[PDB]
Amino acid sequence: IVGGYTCEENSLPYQVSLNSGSHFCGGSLISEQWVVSAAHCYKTRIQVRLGEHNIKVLEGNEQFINAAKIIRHPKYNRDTLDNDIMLIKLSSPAVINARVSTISLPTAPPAAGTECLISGWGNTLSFGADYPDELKCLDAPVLTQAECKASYPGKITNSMFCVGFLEGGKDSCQRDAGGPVVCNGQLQGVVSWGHGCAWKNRPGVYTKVYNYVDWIKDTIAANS
Amino acid sequence: HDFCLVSKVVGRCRASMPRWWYNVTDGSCQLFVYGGCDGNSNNYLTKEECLKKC
Ligand SMILES: *[C@@H]1O[C@H](CO)[C@@H](O)[C@H](O)[C@H]1NC(C)=O
Ligand SMILES: [Ca+2]
Repeated sequence: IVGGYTCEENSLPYQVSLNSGSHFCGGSLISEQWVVSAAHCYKTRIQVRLGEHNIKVLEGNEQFINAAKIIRHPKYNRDTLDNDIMLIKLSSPAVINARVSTISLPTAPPAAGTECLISGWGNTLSFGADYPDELKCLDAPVLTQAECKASYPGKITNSMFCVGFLEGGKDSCQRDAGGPVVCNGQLQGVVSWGHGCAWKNRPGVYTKVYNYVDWIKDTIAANS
Repeated sequence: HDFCLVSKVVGRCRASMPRWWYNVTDGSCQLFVYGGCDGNSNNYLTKEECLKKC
């Protein structure tokens, strides 16, 4: 997250880190056994890390659980990034407490101007690299679809929306992919892609979670 | 050329996948953060792989 702030330590019990070799993507806990992330984060061997604020210090609330099933959207396209969403089923259920808890699936579509919270352990710099131990947060509004398409001509599919600022300086970045965009107490977005990070007229592009609520519910039910 | 004499590309995707690339100036393979999509062929899973090609 470029241009954000350090998140309060007890405030994002739904944020997860995906770890295989390194911390490589984020995600969101949506039920005791299931996490939502980006299809481009797919790997076969994933440890899901719950209850974290600082990815380098044990605070006492960590639960690190292997991924048993990893299910990319059945119409994911890696060349366009269409349908960039995935589900992970944990090998054991998470234990729900103050620091490990679920984020609600959306019950209405996201509208332009709605204020959201984007979070992750991604790069904090547009110049060079500084990957933070503590989780970062960005307050950002949903942009108009017209602004989104004008920023990325011919690249915005039905699965995608833009959240952030056309002025540069405030955006998600590398290592943030898969992580949450939360608006009105519900998961509306998954961090996906952008041209650079926090560059002028290149807002972040996010997967519109509201389009997949039935897929998520059906997938969970079929893999129970 | 495509494998060894083009500079590293992060790409548009926002994961952080550690990859290796050959830097002609340095004469070695070096780690970089790959975003997860697009990018170019100077992009190896290991140092060994990278040196063998380059
Ligand atoms: C290539 O290697 C040189 C010498 O080590 C270093 O100065 C330069 O920064 C490297 N290039 C890039 C793009 O990292
Ligand atoms: Ca920790």
